[PDB]
Amino acid sequence: PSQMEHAMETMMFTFHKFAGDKGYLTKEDLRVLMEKEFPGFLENQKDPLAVDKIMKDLDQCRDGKVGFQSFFSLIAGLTIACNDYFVVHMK
Amino acid sequence: PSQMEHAMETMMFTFHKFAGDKGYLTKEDLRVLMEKEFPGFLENQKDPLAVDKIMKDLDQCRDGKVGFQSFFSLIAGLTIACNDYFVVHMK
Amino acid sequence: STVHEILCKLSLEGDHSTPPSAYGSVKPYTNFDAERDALNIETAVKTKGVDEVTIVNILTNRSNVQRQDIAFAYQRRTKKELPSALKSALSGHLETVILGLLKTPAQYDASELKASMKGLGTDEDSLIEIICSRTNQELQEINRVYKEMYKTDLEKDIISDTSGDFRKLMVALAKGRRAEDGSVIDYELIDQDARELYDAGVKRKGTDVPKWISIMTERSVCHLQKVFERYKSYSPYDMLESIKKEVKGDLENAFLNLVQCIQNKPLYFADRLYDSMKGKGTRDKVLIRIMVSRSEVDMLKIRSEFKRKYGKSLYYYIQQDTKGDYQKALLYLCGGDD
Amino acid sequence: STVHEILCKLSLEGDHSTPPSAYGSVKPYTNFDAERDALNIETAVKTKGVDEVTIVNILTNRSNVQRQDIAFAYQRRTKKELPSALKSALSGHLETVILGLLKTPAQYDASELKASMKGLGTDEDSLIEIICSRTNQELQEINRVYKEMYKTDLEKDIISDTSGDFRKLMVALAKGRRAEDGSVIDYELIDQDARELYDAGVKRKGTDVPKWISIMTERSVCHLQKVFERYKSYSPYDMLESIKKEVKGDLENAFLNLVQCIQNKPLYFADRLYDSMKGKGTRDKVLIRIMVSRSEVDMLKIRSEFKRKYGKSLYYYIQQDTKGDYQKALLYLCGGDD
Amino acid sequence: PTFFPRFEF
Amino acid sequence: PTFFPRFEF
Repeated sequence: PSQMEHAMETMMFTFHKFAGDKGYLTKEDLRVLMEKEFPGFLENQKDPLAVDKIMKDLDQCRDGKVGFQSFFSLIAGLTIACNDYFVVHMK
Repeated sequence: PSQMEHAMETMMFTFHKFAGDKGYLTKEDLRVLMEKEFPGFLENQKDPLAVDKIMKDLDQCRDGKVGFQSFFSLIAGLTIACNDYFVVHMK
Repeated sequence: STVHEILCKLSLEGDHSTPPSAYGSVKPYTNFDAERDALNIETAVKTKGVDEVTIVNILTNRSNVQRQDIAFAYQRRTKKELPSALKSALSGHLETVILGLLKTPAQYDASELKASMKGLGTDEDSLIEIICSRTNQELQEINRVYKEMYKTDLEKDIISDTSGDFRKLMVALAKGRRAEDGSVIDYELIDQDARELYDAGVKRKGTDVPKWISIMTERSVCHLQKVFERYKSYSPYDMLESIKKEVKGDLENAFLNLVQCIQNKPLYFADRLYDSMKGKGTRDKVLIRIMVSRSEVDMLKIRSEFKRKYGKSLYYYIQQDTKGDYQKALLYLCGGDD
Repeated sequence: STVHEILCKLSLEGDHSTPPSAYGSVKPYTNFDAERDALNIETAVKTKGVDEVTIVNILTNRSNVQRQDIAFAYQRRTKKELPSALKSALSGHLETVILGLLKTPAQYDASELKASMKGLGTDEDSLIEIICSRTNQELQEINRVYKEMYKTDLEKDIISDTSGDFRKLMVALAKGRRAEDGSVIDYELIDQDARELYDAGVKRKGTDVPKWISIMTERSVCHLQKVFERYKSYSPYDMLESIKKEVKGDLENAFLNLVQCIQNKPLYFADRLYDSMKGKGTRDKVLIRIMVSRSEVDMLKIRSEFKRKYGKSLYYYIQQDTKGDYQKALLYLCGGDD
Repeated sequence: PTFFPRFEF
Repeated sequence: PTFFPRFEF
């Protein structure tokens, strides 16, 4: 398997730990999920409600359910943002 | 650090690795991309034109220019689809 | 990885791909949206009373690959099998049609075969039909799918439900090993084969059956068309008539069916379609099966033959023997009149 | 894992749990959208004759955080930097103001300190104004942002741009190492200090300046307020008048501002603001820096002291000493009438 | 608007 | 088509 393969796969099943066996992402284990993932992120953000602030507006946020499509929208906003500062600054 | 950040950064370096400092993806750099990352995926498909003819459907190829926005837009479909499948039909 | 294993199985469409088959009356929808269709369908089934008109209108108006797309988008949204929704939402003959349209060609034929062979007395006609008609490619896909669904070889089911030269004939045909004879024409062989059919046939007291099975399963259609003609310089009766004089029972039923398909297949279905509607009432099971299975293959020729021979169009006959959305479904499947 | 760096610079907003400091005259806009505000500034610049009113109304009604949002959306929409897009569309005092409104607090002080820095021979009043009025945290960020922008430390700059005891004084303050003194209050030390200040300047001919420098940089504001009071027991002169007698030049001006800052900081700005418009014309440089820098911090109280001493509101003076779009800008930063 | 295709099977 | 949130700095 090429790296991209197991990277996409990680994108897949990392969502599956905290989506529960229910299939929808709750707000709470969404909090836990995002927390599990990023070392230098949630501490930097001062707002203690930050994860919940992220929950809204995100693809379908309105019911307490976030699908894989929506979580992937989180990855879209985030990972595109990263690459931009990679270009206009690091590159 | 995180296998997730492993994942995101892989995508990030990957897009540029093929796109060159030209910076953008031709259907050619696209074709060699998918061929190296997912060998066996393309020619398992009926239409060889698939890669060539795909660019019309992508975020914006209207200049023949696949943005990181558009490259992510591609993976999005694959990564969703695989998940749909194996959780539907798997384990 | 196991991410590659899932990655091996997929693709998408919308110009895809190239199974046209002008001889089909069912063409893919121009502006097709699988999601918007799955949507409306879900909306249609939740309507109290079940808007049928929508569901029928959509599905008989989409191609088979399209239906497959529609059905997957539906399981994506609803987390439930479309096939199961419609079996609940519809009833009678209309249900049998929509459910048949919802299957891949292979899957439909496979499921139909299994349905016939259930029990002691098979449903004999339907088995013979598919078998006799299906090409080498169609047949081997039936063999694949039949295994996947029923966890058994199709050959073994035929062996259990058939006996004698019938079993002999069915097993041989279902192998889908027939020759193609594309360009070069073999004249001695044509003549040889004609002589054999005669020698194992009318010429002899009784019949040597395997001899007939070999020639009629192995040789290519074209070669057999020419064989069946040269046959006449030997026997007083044409091939069809000789079979009636030489054999009987289901063996006879089969050989007759097989010979027509080889000679003219669209006419064969045209005749079977006429036969399904001609008496008091109709035989719906045969009418639906043909309309579903030939809809993407030969329907245009079946229409041509049907009118040439009977004077009135298939469309007219469907109208006359069927009423309701069931009729409208057949009519969409038919495609227009002649 | 290079991403781990880049990602760690990223933020949502952040949605602010933080207050605009209470005494601020500028508050976070009620229903905010950075995207439309960017559009409207763009629309206002690309309008013939530069709709100024719209650029001014929007920016002076946004808090510093919202301006940085706007200036961001402006980049990704137009691919141009908002700072220089406005540098060309705007002129005079208005440009100076709007330009400063765009910078974050620490970005704006360092920029002012840097601009004032360069000179043999430079503007000490600015240097003195900023360094004597800024808190420990406020200063700490100046230094961090100075370094990032100019690649040299604010300390070396002060060193190369100053001399004598004035240098010693400005270097000491600039460190933002000042004591915090809390609930516990040291009466022993207050006295000790009061007598040292006197033992240094007034009691003797000549002056021991580092004595004054150590005490007035190191001790807390609250503590220094009590020392300046106790000093009156040992001295015929209050701290201000004593300064006038003991020291002269940049040193004296530096010391005077410093005491005012420790005694009543808002009133210090009021006086500064008053001196800026009090003559013929106005000193717009001092005025602007104060209206921009204090807008979000103490502005309300500066206004409270400004009516006390001068009998008229700040709003009155701005209105009287400036006109045009420039004036309206200063007025929004003012916050209202007292 | 990430607008993207998805795939089936 | 799907929708992503916005990130600055």
